[PDB]
Amino acid sequence: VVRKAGWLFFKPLVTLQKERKLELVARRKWKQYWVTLKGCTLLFYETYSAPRCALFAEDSIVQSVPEHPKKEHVFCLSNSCGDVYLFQATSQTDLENWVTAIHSACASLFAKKHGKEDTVRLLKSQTRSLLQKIDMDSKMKKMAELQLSVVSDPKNRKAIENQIRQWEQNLEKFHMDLFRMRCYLASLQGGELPNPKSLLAATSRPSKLALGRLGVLSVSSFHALVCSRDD
Repeated sequence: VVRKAGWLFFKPLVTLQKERKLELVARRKWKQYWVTLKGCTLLFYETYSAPRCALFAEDSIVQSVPEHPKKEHVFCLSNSCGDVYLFQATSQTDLENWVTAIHSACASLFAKKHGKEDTVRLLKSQTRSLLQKIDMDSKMKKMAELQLSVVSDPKNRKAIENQIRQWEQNLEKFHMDLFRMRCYLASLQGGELPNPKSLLAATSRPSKLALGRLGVLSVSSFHALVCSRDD
């Protein structure tokens, strides 16, 4: 099934190079493409019948990029693979349709892959589930903390800190999925897209620096950084 199709400009921004090492990618240049969202895959064409290259976007996160320096109508996509790409729509409204279609397709595929029919219920579930799961590990971390900050025995001192660092990550994963869920939800119920600043607000100081050698701190990169940890 095809939901959208039109002219866009491409330029992959970040790829997960060998050994889970996100790379700023070979600084290529913007180049048009007749793109078509069929199901949950983005097929690219060079002329208005052979796909120059395809792109799967299951469980992806599309985010506008108006702060962009040079061009406008920029929008960045990040798939569940630590990858990041950039696009340019005809108009602000085109972008909004593009975003909405991409998200819609993921929200459908996701609801389907979860053997569920009503998506808005499934999505709405996730959020409430994820919030709970976040509150859970949120307390777990706060356990070891107001505990290891007691056992001054450099012996296990570090040993514990490896669980703190662990949960801190489980929490970043959780906030990410939660952010995505809300993105899908809005791209269906037509509400405004979840505030990104709110997600970045949960970036582990480590992950922050981590996403330092990858341009600047953005939701899209954070997403990449989280997928990179997935098996």
